[PDB]
Amino acid sequence: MKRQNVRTLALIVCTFTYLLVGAAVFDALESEPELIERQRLELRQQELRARYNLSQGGYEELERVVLRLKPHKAGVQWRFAGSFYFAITVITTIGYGHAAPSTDGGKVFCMFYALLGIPLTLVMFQSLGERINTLVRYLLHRAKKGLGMADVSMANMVLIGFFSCISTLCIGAAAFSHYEHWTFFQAYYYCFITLTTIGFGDYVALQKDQALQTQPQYVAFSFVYILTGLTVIGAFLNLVVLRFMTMNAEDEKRDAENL
Amino acid sequence: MKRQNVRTLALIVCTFTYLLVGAAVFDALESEPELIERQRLELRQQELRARYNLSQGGYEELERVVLRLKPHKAGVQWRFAGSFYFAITVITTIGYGHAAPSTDGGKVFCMFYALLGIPLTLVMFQSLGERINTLVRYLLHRAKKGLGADVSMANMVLIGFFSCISTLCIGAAAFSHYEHWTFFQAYYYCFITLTTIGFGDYVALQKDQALQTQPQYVAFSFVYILTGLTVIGAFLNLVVLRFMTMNAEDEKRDAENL
Ligand SMILES: CC(C)CCC[C@@H](C)[C@H]1CC[C@H]2[C@@H]3CC=C4C[C@@H](OC(=O)CCC(=O)O)CC[C@]4(C)[C@H]3CC[C@]12C
Ligand SMILES: CC(C)CCC[C@@H](C)[C@H]1CC[C@H]2[C@@H]3CC=C4C[C@@H](OC(=O)CCC(=O)O)CC[C@]4(C)[C@H]3CC[C@]12C
Ligand SMILES: CC(C)CCC[C@@H](C)[C@H]1CC[C@H]2[C@@H]3CC=C4C[C@@H](OC(=O)CCC(=O)O)CC[C@]4(C)[C@H]3CC[C@]12C
Ligand SMILES: CC(C)CCC[C@@H](C)[C@H]1CC[C@H]2[C@@H]3CC=C4C[C@@H](OC(=O)CCC(=O)O)CC[C@]4(C)[C@H]3CC[C@]12C
Ligand SMILES: O=C(c1ccccc1F)N1CCN(Cc2c(-c3ccc(Br)cc3)nc3ccccn23)CC1
Ligand SMILES: [K+]
Ligand SMILES: [K+]
Ligand SMILES: [K+]
Ligand SMILES: [K+]
Repeated sequence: MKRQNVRTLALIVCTFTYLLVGAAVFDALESEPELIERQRLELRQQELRARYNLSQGGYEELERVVLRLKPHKAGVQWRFAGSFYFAITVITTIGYGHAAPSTDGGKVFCMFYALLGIPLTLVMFQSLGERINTLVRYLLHRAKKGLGMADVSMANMVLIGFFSCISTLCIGAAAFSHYEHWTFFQAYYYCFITLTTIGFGDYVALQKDQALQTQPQYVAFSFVYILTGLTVIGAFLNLVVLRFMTMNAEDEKRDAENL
Repeated sequence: MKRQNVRTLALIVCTFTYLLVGAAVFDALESEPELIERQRLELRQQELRARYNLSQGGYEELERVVLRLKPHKAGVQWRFAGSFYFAITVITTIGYGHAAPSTDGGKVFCMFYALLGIPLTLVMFQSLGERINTLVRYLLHRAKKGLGADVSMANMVLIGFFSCISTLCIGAAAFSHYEHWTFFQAYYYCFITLTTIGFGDYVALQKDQALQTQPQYVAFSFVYILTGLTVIGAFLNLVVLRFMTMNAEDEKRDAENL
C-alpha cells in the first residue's frame, strides 16, 4: 500500500480512537455531577412552583419568556459594536452564539458573509502568522550574532512559538478575570476556547454591565486581543501543523516524479 | 516593497474593511427587529408577572431555575452518546455549547484534549480530503477517456462546489425531517455546523431524548458531521490551502534568487 493511503488510514483510526477515549473520560468526569445537578434543580423547580402557586402550563408560559429574554439580558447585541463583535465570531469560526441572526435575511446574509469571510480570515492569519515567524527568526538571528556566534533552528522556533501561546492566554486571563470578574482559571479557559475557535459560548466577553455600549476602551481591547491572539496561535500552526496537511500532495508528486 | 509584505498588508486591509461592511449590514438587518422583540417580550413579562401575582424577586428566583434547567431539558448530555457528540464538537472546533464542561476536571481535560485533538482532526480532514480529490480526479479522467482527457483545476472547483451544496441539501432534507425544522432552518444549521461556526441556536439530537432513545439517528448525525466536514475539508484543500503556504513559497524564492 502507498505511503499516502497508509498515512490517511492511520489518521482515521487515530481520530476515531481519540473520540472513543475522549467520550470515555468526559463520561467519568461529567456524568455523575450532571445527574446530581439535574436532581437538585428538579426539586428547586417544584419548590418554586408551589411557593408562587404555578401550574404545569403557568410555569411553561413563564419558561418561554425567560429563555427568549436571555440574549436581551446582556444588553443591545446588534448596534455597531455588537454587530462588529458578531462579525468577528462568524469569519473567525468562533461562533459563541451569544447573539445569532433572528431574521431570515440576517441568517441568509450571514451564510454568504461566512462563505467569502472564513477563507479571507484563514488566509490572513496564516499570512500574518508567517510574517511574525519571519520577524522572530530574524530577531533571534540578530540576537545570536549580537551575543557571540547563528542559524535559527526549528526547535528554537517551536520554543518561542509555544511560550508566545502561554503568554497570550496568561495576559488575556489577567484582563478577562479583572473585567468579567471570573477566576484566572475561568478567564484562561475562555481564552483557550476562544483562540482555538471552539467558542462554546459558556463564557463570553462584553456581556456584563452593557459593556458593548458603555465601555468602548474594554471593547477595543477585546477585539484587538481576539485578533492578535488568533494571529499568535495561527503563527504556531503555520510553523508546526500546516506542513502535515501538504504531506499527501508531496508524496503524490513524488510518485509521478519517479514513474 | 516585497510581494509577501504587499499580500499580507492587502489581506489585513481586506479583513478589517470586511468586518466594518459586515457590522454595517448586520446593524441594518438586526438592530430594529431586536428593539421590537425586546419591547414585545417586556410586555409579556409584565403581563405574566401580573397574571400569576409575581414580584421582582419572585420572577428573578424562577428566572435562575429556568436558565439552569435548559441543558438538562434536552436530556442526559454526558453519558457515552452525549460525551461522544461533545468530543466531536471539541476536536472539530464546532463547539455548539449545548453541553459544556461544568467541572474543573472536565474543563482541564477539555483543554488538553483540544490541544492535541484539533491538529489531529485538521490533518485527518486535509489528508482524507486530498484522497477524495485524487479519486474524483481519477474518476473524471476515466469518464472523459470513456465518453470520447486531462482534468483541469476549473473542473475540480465545479465538482467540489457542487459536492458542498449536495452535502448541505442532503443534510437539510434529513434534519428538517427528524428535528421538525423547516428546510431553510435545517440548511442554516448544516451550513453553521460544516463551517465550524457552531452558534448552537440549532443543535441536532436535542429533542425527545434522541441521544439515549434514538441510536440510529445518533449514528447518522455523527456520520453526517464527519463526512460533511471531509467534503468541505477537500474543497479548502483544493482552493484555499494553496494561498496559506504562498508567503513561505515567496520567502524561499527570495533566498533562491539572492
Ligand atoms: C501543541 C499542538 C499544536 C501540537 C500538534 C501535534 C501535531 C504535530 C501531531 C498531532 C497528531 C499527529 C499525527 C498523528 C498520526 C500521523 C500518522 C503517521 O502515519 C504513519 O506513520 C504512516 C505513514 C508514514 O510512514 O508516513 C504520520 C504522522 C501523523 C500524520 C502525525 C503528524 C503530527 C501530528 C499532526
Ligand atoms: C493593529 C490592529 C490590531 C489595529 C486595528 C484597528 C483598531 C484600533 C480598531 C479595529 C476595530 C475597532 C473597533 C470597532 C468598533 C468599535 C465600537 C465603537 O462603539 C460604538 O460605535 C458605540 C455605538 C454603537 O454601538 O453603535 C467604539 C469603537 C470600537 C471599539 C473600535 C475601536 C478601534 C478598533 C479596535
Ligand atoms: C467558497 C470559498 C471556499 C471560496 C474561497 C475564496 C478564496 C480563494 C479567496 C477569498 C479571499 C481571497 C484573497 C483576497 C486578497 C488577496 C490579496 C492579494 O494580494 C495582492 O494582489 C498583492 C500581492 C500579489 O501581487 O500577490 C493576493 C490574493 C489574495 C490573498 C486572495 C486569494 C484568494 C482568496 C483567499
Ligand atoms: C468510516 C465511517 C464512515 C464509519 C465510522 C464508524 C461508525 C459506524 C461509528 C463511529 C461512531 C459510532 C457511534 C458512537 C456512539 C454511539 C452511541 C451509542 O449509544 C449508547 O451507547 C447508549 C448509552 C449511552 O449513551 O451510554 C449507540 C451507537 C453510537 C450511535 C455509535 C454508532 C456507530 C458509529 C456512528
Ligand atoms: O480559525 C481557525 C484558527 C484556529 C486556531 C488558530 C488560528 C486559526 F486561524 N481555523 C479555521 C477553522 N478550523 C478549520 C476547520 C474547518 C473549516 C474551515 C473553513 C471552512 Br469554509 C469550513 C470548515 N473544518 C474543520 C474540521 C476539523 C478541524 C478544523 N476545521 C481551524 C482553523
Ligand atoms: K471553528
Ligand atoms: K457556540
Ligand atoms: K466554533
Ligand atoms: K461555536
